[PDB]
Amino acid sequence: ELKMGELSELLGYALKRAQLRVFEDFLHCVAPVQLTPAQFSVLLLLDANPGRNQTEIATTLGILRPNFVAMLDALEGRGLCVRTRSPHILMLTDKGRATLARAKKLVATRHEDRLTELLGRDNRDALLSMLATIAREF
Amino acid sequence: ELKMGELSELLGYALKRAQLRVFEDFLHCVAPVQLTPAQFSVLLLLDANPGRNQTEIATTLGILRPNFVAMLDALEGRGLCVRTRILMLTDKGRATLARAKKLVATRHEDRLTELLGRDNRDALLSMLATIAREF
Ligand SMILES: CC(C)(COP(=O)(O)OP(=O)(O)OC[C@H]1O[C@@H](n2cnc3c(N)ncnc32)[C@H](O)[C@@H]1OP(=O)(O)O)[C@@H](O)C(=O)NCCC(=O)NCCSC(=O)/C=C/c1ccc(O)cc1
Ligand SMILES: CC(C)(COP(=O)(O)OP(=O)(O)OC[C@H]1O[C@@H](n2cnc3c(N)ncnc32)[C@H](O)[C@@H]1OP(=O)(O)O)[C@@H](O)C(=O)NCCC(=O)NCCSC(=O)/C=C/c1ccc(O)cc1
Repeated sequence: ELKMGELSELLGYALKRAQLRVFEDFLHCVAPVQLTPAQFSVLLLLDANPGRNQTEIATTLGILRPNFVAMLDALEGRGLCVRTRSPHILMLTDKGRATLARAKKLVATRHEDRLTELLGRDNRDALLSMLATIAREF
Repeated sequence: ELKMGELSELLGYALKRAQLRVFEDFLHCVAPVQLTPAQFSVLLLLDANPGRNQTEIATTLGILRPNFVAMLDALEGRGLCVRTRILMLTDKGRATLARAKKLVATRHEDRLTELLGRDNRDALLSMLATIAREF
């Protein structure tokens, strides 16, 4: 299937392929603490925004209800966060906080730094901006 | 949640959010012919590379084998392609592909390009291709 036709001129294709490659690298770099990007993002949102419910987290990360529930089942079964009553709030446990701190360090040092070096600082920044604009306005 | 911490400065996160929004718009625009992005891309590669096999289509698209087998069962069951002793587009496949390509270019990709600069769009395309190729 060597000829790409219009695929190699379509932004969505290139976006998807880049997204896939970055995920695969994330997974390898963060493997010592066994997080997917979404797992990492959730823990990271929980630690930065305590006392939020399961809906605020899922909606902020564009994850659908039954998908979010399944992912909470995994995180909670691993002892990384807890579901706990609202006067359905979510809290990191100590184990959560510890795996998160380690993950942040692997992500920055091992994964993000290499992507920035590949791209260069100006490109990286213009890329991040254009991506943010697609997400926000497209 | 509202504080985004490091998420808002991480490349992969922005990449994923951008990808999601683009896929969602694609689905909306190509909806008269009922194709996901990967379905379109499989039909397109088959059309452009007649006589190549399952495994080469899948590996060029970065699709694993059992996922690929499942997507061919759907495409074959819709009468869009046939497994024959290799993969072949049917006439109905070629007709839906042609229609799709138009909807993609006119309603979807054109709008994306207009949002960004024409120049910013070309540079985005090229940076994404670099990530896919080299990272
Ligand atoms: C490509 C696959 C084989 C099919 O994707 P799809 O055509 O969008 O099909 P679906 O989204 O309907 O279903 C995929 C699976 O996710 C499942 N799924 C559904 N929602 C749920 C749920 N809420 N909970 C859990 N499971 C669920 C779904 O049921 C299904 O599993 P299964 O039913 O067991 O076969 C996909 O599953 C996959 O393996 N992706 C990983 C690799 C990959 O994406 N490679 C790139 C392919 S090429 C490409 O994306 C092109 C993009 C493009 C973009 C823009 C353009 O202009 C041009 C091109
Ligand atoms: C976020 C979910 C809920 C969980 O993803 P995951 O943590 O990677 O976990 P899994 O890969 O183990 O997927 C769990 C289930 O989804 C299935 N799935 C799902 N897409 C498929 C498929 N294309 N084919 C085949 N099976 C599938 C998958 O097989 C499985 O189903 P099941 O076996 O029945 O429990 C995901 O499934 C989902 O619902 N939607 C994708 C929407 C979404 O990505 N929103 C953004 C979340 S935030 C984010 O991604 C951040 C990235 C980031 C990047 C870099 C950074 O530095 C920082 C952050």
